[PDB]
Amino acid sequence: IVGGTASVRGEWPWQVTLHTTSPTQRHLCGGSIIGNQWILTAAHCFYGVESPKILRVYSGILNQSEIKEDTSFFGVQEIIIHDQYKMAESGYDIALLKLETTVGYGDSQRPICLPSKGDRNVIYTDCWVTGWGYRKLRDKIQNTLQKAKIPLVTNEECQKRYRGHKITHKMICAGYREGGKDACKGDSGGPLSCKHNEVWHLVGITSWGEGCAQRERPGVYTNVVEYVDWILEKTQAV
Ligand SMILES: COC(=O)Nc1ccc2c(c1)N[C@@H](C(=O)OC)CCCC[C@H](NC(=O)/C=C/c1cc(Cl)ccc1-n1cnnn1)c1ncc-2[nH]1
Repeated sequence: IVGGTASVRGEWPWQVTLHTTSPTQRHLCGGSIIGNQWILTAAHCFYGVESPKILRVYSGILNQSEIKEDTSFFGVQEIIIHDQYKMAESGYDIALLKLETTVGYGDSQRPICLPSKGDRNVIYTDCWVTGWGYRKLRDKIQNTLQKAKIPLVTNEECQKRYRGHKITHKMICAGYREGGKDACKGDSGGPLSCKHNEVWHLVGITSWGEGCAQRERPGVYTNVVEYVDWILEKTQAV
């Protein structure tokens, strides 16, 4: 996260750190708890990931230093990638992780509500992007979870900012015209969380951008409201 500040423990209890074991263990992506065995993240995170056996989901983490060999994690049973996904810049950048075991909810780890189909007609004015990603293009994974409040941008304005791309309504953008606050490398898959009528909603999944926090280059997020039926299809399968 660029232009952010340190989060407080338990502030974003749905935020997870997804680690990979190949070749050595490291943070791979962010993610969000959406159900007791479901993590919602970005499909692009799994580029070259051949098996779910190399993945480790850590919840209830403020600092990466809490993770050692003795730290408990959730194993991944299945990686579910939207089958229209080609690349982040083309959309459908959404994946589900089915956990091998159930998440026990508490003040340290709990689910974020998905947006309502009725909430498609709402204006969110309190949106935050979180993650352990870089503070600048050439940086390193941060120890402490960072947060940054960023305004949502209309599809029209975001299309103006990305000549040469097709910004669809399945994407949602967020950023300041002057830049300065944004997601960056290592933040992808994580949530764009918006508070509405005292309830937090998973409005976006950190996807892509041209550089980090640049003027007139908003961050592009998977517009979660447009995938509610897809998530329910995968998680409520008979
Ligand atoms: C010690 O641990 C370690 O250093 N881990 C680690 C470090 C960096 C990475 C990463 C893991 N993730 C990628 C990876 O592991 O590649 C091998 C996969 C995932 C590859 C893509 C990912 N994209 C983002 O995260 C966000 C982009 C993005 C999103 C918005 Cl909304 C706005 C601007 C953006 N940026 C434009 N340019 N940069 N950001 C990423 N790129 C490097 C990484 N992630």
